[PDB]
Amino acid sequence: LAKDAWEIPRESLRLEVKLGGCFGEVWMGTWNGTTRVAIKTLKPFLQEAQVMKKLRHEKLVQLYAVVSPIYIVTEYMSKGCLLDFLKGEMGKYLRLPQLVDMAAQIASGMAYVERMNYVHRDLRAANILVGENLVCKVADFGPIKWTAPEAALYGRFTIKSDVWSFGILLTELTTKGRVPYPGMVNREVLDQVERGYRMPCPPECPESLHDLMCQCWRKDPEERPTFEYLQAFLEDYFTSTEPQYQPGENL
Ligand SMILES: */C=C\C(=O)Nc1ccc2ncnc(Nc3ccccc3)c2c1
Repeated sequence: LAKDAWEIPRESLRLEVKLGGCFGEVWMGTWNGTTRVAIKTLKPFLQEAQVMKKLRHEKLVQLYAVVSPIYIVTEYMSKGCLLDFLKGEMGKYLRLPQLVDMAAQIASGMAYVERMNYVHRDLRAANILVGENLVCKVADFGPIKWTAPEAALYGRFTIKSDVWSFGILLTELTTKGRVPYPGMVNREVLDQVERGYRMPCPPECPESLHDLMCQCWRKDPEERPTFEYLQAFLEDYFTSTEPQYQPGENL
């Protein structure tokens, strides 16, 4: 087999609560008595896994250990997935300031991914974890509504198709987690997007933010901005772009 230094014995990990699981499971845990961990199990050819292993940033959930059945052990994110957090109870309270911040953190995790010349491929709220203090981190590196046309169609996945998903995740954030392209089914979305349709400005969301969404959704992957542009524009949002923002009923 020839394991690397990420490998531990199955006996080192103590599984406790179940937390969520179609293709496997997700548990809270304790690692050799001292350390709280999450544990992602798989249903019974890796690396692939060389991606979780080589990436290390503050806004990406940190791998701790892997096993061989196959287990993936990681830092524990206490608030679960962003999709659930947003449509749960602490969703009627989120306003644009908190939401753009959560958006700024994911852009930064993804800016790292970009400097490293990697691609995520399934960026969306279901794959962002939330911890204490509204910290967000990108997870689950390894459906078409989040996917850029050129990649749903021609397998052409790139950092720039990730940008596109980012823009879809922006509609998730600003709708408190609604499925995008509401009332449309996968085929209508593919057919309508190919023809130039784009989700309109979400209720109460500023135009300049919807405009960021539209940049993210350009037909030519190249004219989509970087995650580094995204990260910077989002962090500075309330001084440089909406200095006169005021809270409304929902945002
Ligand atoms: C959006 C669904 C989902 O994934 N929910 C979820 C709830 C609570 C969790 N706690 C801890 N970890 C995870 N997920 C996870 C995914 C990959 C690696 C580590 C943890 C979740 C997920």
